[PDB]
Amino acid sequence: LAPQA
Amino acid sequence: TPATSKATIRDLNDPSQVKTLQEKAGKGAGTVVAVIDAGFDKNHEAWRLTDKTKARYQSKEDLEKAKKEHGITYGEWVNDKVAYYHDYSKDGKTAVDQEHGTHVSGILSGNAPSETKEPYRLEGAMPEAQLLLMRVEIVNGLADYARNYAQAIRDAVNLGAKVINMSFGNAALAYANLPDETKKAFDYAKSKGVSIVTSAGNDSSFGGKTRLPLADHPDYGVVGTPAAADSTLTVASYSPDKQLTETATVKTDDHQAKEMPVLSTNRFEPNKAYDYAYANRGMKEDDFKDVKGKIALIERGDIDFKDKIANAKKAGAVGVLIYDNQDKGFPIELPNVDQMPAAFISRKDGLLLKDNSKKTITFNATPKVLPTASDTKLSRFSSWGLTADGNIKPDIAAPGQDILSSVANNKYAKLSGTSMSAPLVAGIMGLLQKQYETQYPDMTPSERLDLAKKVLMSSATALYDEDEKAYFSPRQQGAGAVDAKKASAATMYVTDKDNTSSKVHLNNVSDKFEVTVTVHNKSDKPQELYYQATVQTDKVDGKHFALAPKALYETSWQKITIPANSSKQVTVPIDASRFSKDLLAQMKNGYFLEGFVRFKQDPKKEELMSIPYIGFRGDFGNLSALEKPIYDSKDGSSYYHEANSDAKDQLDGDGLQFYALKNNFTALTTESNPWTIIKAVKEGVENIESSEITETIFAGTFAKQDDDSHYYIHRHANGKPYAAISPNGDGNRDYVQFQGTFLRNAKNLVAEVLDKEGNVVWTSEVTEQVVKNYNNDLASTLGSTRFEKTRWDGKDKDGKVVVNGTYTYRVRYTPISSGAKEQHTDFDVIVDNTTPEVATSATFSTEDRRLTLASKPKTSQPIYRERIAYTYMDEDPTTEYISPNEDGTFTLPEEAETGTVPLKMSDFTYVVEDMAGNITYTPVTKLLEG
Ligand SMILES: [Ca+2]
Ligand code: NA
Repeated sequence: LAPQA
Repeated sequence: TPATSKATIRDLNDPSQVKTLQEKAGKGAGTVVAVIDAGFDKNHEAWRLTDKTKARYQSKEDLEKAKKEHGITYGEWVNDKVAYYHDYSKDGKTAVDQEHGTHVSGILSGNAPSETKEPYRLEGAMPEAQLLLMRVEIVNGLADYARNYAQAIRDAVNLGAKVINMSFGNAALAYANLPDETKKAFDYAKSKGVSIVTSAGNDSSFGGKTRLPLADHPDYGVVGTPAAADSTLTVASYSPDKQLTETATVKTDDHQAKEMPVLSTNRFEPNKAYDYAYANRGMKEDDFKDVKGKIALIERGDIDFKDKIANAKKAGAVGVLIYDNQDKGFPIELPNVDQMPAAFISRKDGLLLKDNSKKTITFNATPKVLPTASDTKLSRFSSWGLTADGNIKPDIAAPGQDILSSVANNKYAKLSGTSMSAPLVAGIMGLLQKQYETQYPDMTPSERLDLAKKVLMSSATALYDEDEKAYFSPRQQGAGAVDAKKASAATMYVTDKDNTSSKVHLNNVSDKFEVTVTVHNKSDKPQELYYQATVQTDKVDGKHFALAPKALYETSWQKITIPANSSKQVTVPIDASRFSKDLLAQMKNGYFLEGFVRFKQDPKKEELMSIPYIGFRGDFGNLSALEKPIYDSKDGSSYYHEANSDAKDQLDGDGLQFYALKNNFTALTTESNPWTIIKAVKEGVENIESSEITETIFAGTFAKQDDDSHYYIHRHANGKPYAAISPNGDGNRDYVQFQGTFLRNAKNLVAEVLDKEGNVVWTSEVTEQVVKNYNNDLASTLGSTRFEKTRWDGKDKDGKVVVNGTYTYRVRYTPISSGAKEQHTDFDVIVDNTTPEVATSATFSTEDRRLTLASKPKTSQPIYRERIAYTYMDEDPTTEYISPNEDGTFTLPEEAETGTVPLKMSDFTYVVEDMAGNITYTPVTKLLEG
């Protein structure tokens, strides 16, 4: 869900 | 000393002003609310009532009586707070996740006691209501999923729920495709005055959170179902300008103590003075030179967070501070890498720490309310409208960044998402419905619900983008940010001309149009208001929508007096003709003309009401649903596929990839089958022996005779791709199959073949529902879709192979929009089954190892490859190829490096292939002995 980068 | 009484989170941070509404309408005692989600911790300390004697269900016996009344023979009482639990998806093999549903439920109705380990008590919006907890999860398809939560809705209504929160959804799905049972459940809830609140979704726009959609393609909404149902209240996520946050403290050069927000994964030691060191973006080991024993301070960018965190641990860091590379960004929850403490901070705070002298930082144990780096700003992840059918969603916005609530195993955590926004609005809706039972007692429940939704949307505050100097688009924020104080105080609301909703849909517009709204006054005295409309569109950066608003102009303030207990219409003329040239230069297929009609008691006072309007300057229903074929791209690129600039015609196939994240574009697929595998299936080899494999490739692509591991597009003189099949059952270029990158949803996708003489010779089975390719990610959807129903094997209606010639492979599909014309994309496909006529005799020259053929090959389609293979055993079986010399002969070698192994004459095979895949293979021995 959250940005990985 | 009496027992310690802790403050609640809302006592310190209440961005939506829930306390004002609670002062008017209570905290939920005697009321029941329902949460439909994926799983719950039913034993959480947050599930408690202050006075169970006021509850609707005082015991398991009261609940079973209600069940018997409605014929419900499943589900159970749990405790005084959780009056009902049922799992509607028990046939699922996967384990139950309890985090997300517990978190949502805590926002709606958590009621943690002062005995909690937390510094501040979680007290949800309706902390004294009882909960019905309903588990639903996908098990056997999306239709069955909808049938299951339709039953949960109906059970919730019949067990007395006043509001139902659904913090889940599936992106881009159309309302019309829901089962009738599901549509009837929504209507049943509305007929009983039961509110249903849905999350907008966390899918940003078409392309996802790492991309911007293309300015040529304005229908970039990704809101799905259940949110797309008109009767629900769909909630987007934004960040307020302040938030209760954990903090860290640093001594600066000219401000002594300086507190900054941190968002931590795992735990730093509170009140411990850590040292830190700058480590660039954490990409090289040299970055972590002075990091041993300290906190690595790392800038966002280039590599993944988990990579930066692991690299810091490798160099002996005790923790990680990662600061944003965006200005006014949002806190991002960092991944847990082997328990490593890691905190995210803003760019301003990161740059401050970088240039700070005393590089020592201390984490504080008590959270406090600090300004947010983002200021008031809509969440980047929040799903944009419009719905598949083109209706206006979301409806409203609520805080959804880093919300602290209950999770599994009696714990608490912060989470971001529209799933956190929705239960806050659900709680506000429930309390406003309670207020209206006293304020409007002669209405029915359904009339009170309809009023509450209109007041919530009207009284919501249109959020303003300070950087762009315009209001955030209604397709992103709906009717504004919810405000429980304004909503509780409201005696007026505003709707469209037909009194159906607090939003105005204008469908297609020209540059001149009118916005008509009705102002409803429910008070005993006449009221005078000033109104004005904003006129705005999308901001555009180069070829992309910026996902930001562009102000065009605002109308002049006008006046209206609404008599008591009555309503009046007003009409605002809009004329954007002077902008059309510049806007059409940016958005050539049309653009939205949208805004808000804003109402005030006096032009210098604060906004009292606001209603959004949306129109499309163009023909929205007939926007192209399909991205043009990759073959028609000048630079070789597409939305999800970047080309090799030094080779724009290169187009490699699937290869040995496991996932299909590469090559997502519109094209035709086929298969390449080497001659060795064709032979092994003629002879009957069980499990294949050879070094070559069958590969899925794109039609119209061909390797070079001097193999280099790449395929390339070939085209006719006119420019179309050279697509050709040889339907002879050998698996080499036998078929074509449609692969599509859909920019919009579509229905009734079907492939047909035309003989270019005026007849349809074949028609595929129909694919009824097509969903837009709104991302290119395994966690959501891939950037293109392969449609197996469109596979054409070269046969006709009756089942006979069609004759040699060129045909039209036609793919038809229709957009979801009402009255949309059918669209289609055509491919020229050659059929040719003519076997190559190769030479049957050959003489060999022992002097120079040159093999002379008796005749040159004869093929119907142009020659693809003339080669001589040789298979040798290398460390147990490789196969390489030889190209013909310029005089026609082939030079055969005597060995082959691996070591070095000799080559017998029995190892060579003459292989001839045409551009349709027709192939002949003959051992060179049979050529010599003949
Ligand atoms: Ca074939
Ligand atoms: Na509003």
